[PDB]
Amino acid sequence: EAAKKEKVEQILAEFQLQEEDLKKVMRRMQKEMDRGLRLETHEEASVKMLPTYVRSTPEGSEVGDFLSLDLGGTNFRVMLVKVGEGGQWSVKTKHQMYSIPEDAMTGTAEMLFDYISECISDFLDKHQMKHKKLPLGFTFSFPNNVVGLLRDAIKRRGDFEMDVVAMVNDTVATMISCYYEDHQCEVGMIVGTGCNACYMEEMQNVELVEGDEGRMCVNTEWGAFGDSGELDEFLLEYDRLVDESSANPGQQLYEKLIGGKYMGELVRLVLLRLVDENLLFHGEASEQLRTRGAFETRFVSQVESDTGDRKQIYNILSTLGLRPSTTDCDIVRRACESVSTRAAHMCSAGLAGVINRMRESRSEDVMRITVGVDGSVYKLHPSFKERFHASVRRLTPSCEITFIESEEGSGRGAALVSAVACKKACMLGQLEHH
Ligand SMILES: CS(=O)(=O)c1ccc([C@@H](CC2CCCC2)C(=O)Nc2nccs2)cc1
Ligand SMILES: OC[C@H]1O[C@H](O)[C@H](O)[C@@H](O)[C@@H]1O
Repeated sequence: EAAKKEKVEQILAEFQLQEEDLKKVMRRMQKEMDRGLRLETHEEASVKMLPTYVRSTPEGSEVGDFLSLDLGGTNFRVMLVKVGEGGQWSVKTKHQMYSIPEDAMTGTAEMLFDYISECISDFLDKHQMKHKKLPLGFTFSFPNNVVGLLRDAIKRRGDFEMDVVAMVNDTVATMISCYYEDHQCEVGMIVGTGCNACYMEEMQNVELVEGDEGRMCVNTEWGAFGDSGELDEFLLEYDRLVDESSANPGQQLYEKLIGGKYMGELVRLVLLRLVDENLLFHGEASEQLRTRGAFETRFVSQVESDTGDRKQIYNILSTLGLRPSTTDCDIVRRACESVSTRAAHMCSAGLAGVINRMRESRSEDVMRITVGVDGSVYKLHPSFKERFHASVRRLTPSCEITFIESEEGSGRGAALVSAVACKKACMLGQLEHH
């Protein structure tokens, strides 16, 4: 009836966050960023603000030739990159795509990397680059760590040497690949399974490094924001439950509000509360619905994609052992919207904090800035992006923000990620042959 509808909305309204609540979160983010950057508070800081050593200017001159290896869904690409400084860097690329033959043995990671190493060997032969002992970086283009696996497989072969360099953080790969397309890109963010951001900070503010001139990318690791109690007043019963059953209770609390790792589980616990109150599924949950992890984050995106006929919603609930009414389906859609909208708003406060801080750190007036973004939630969820953009903009009055997602293009954005990875390894003295 009408009382039931009202009660559902009363429960779902606990998820709402007011502009004033988001301004609070935003200022507290700014305060935690300041703490992670300072030598005296770095150890107690929740938000670690890791120096990435990626500078706004070119470094590692010595590295002018390198390999980039792009791992896709089913294929991989080996690319030879040559940087010329005879300008704004002159880049030649030569490449080859490889598919796995059906007869190849790829049952283990070791087996797959044996195959990959063999293709690298062939490629190095075709281009006469074997004796050069080039550095190599990884990139990913998906629809045990790879650096270690490749290093081990190349050693097993014993016919060539390479320096396989450390990867940059995914937020940093995102910033660099987007920077390739738009030089005003100075923020990288990921809203996927996890959530994090990086940005270009003034060297003088990065106390953990030597030097007061220029800018360096800083990896906030902001998923741990709240870990000193900063978010406690916003935590709901569902958040406390998610935290309790997690691998790390008490930690990554900000990430637990936003990330795809937990978003479906939040909705599951909301649905169980509405069931316990006799407001949903005639007050009976299935065995599947009472199972941790059963409501997948992808179901949240799918529910919110429903055209209005509730057919997609029904089919999800059916597979979870339920026989929903039309009202049940609509309540489930509202529960999803509630959880996902909160994730967008919490995320928006963090990015607003970063952006407003940069404007303050630099200001000559209206700050015009490009933010590069990737991740499954940001890209696949039907309305997260729109809600997130609207909220960030409300919180950043004196800024003009352009959001961008990198495209594959000819693979030159990925080449720049690998150039930076290899030149960073050079500068840090990590190359055993360069
Ligand atoms: C204009 S340019 O000359 O082509 C040019 C090429 C690369 C850089 C930077 C990387 C950019 C991507 C995002 C931040 C700036 C760089 O090599 N930083 C490094 N830091 C450590 C090793 S390499 C700057 C200018
Ligand atoms: O994948 C997005 C993010 O997830 C987690 O927060 C990781 O700690 C961080 O390093 C990563 O950038």
